[PDB]
Parts: sequence; C-alpha cells; structure tokens
Amino acid sequence: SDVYCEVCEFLVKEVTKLIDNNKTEKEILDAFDKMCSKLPKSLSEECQEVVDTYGSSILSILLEEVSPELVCSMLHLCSGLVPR
Repeated sequence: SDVYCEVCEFLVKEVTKLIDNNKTEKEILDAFDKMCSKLPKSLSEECQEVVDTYGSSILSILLEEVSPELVCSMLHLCSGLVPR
C-alpha cells in the first residue's frame, strides 16, 4: 500500500499527456502549482514532497526518451522485491 508509487505514476501519466499536448518545460513546472489540486486531500502532502523534491528530476528523465514507468523504478521511489 505504498502511496508513493501511486503518486509517481499519477504525475508521470499527467505529465506525459502534458508532453503529448505540446507544452514547454516552463509550463509543466507552472502547472505543478495546481496539479496536486486534482487528488483527494488524503494524498496532498506526499505529492508536495515528490513534486518539490523529485520535480526537476522526473521532468528531466521524461525528456531522455526513457519509458514513463521506468521513472518510478529508476528513482528508487518504487523499490522491488528486495531479496536481500
């Protein structure tokens, strides 16, 4: 029930549609001011920390033609079945 993975995939899904609608980098960071405004209040906070701490980094990887789901896996924000 790691609420962090759910939010990283939500920002990625919302950001790629923004990349698909032809918006500039400056606009994606501008909307980050009303984007957490689309999730119930129960996830408000965990998004502020993800967006504010992992905002330039998430948005920076997406431009390196890397798959959107590889983002939450590379930022170690979604660990795996750590066998050790």
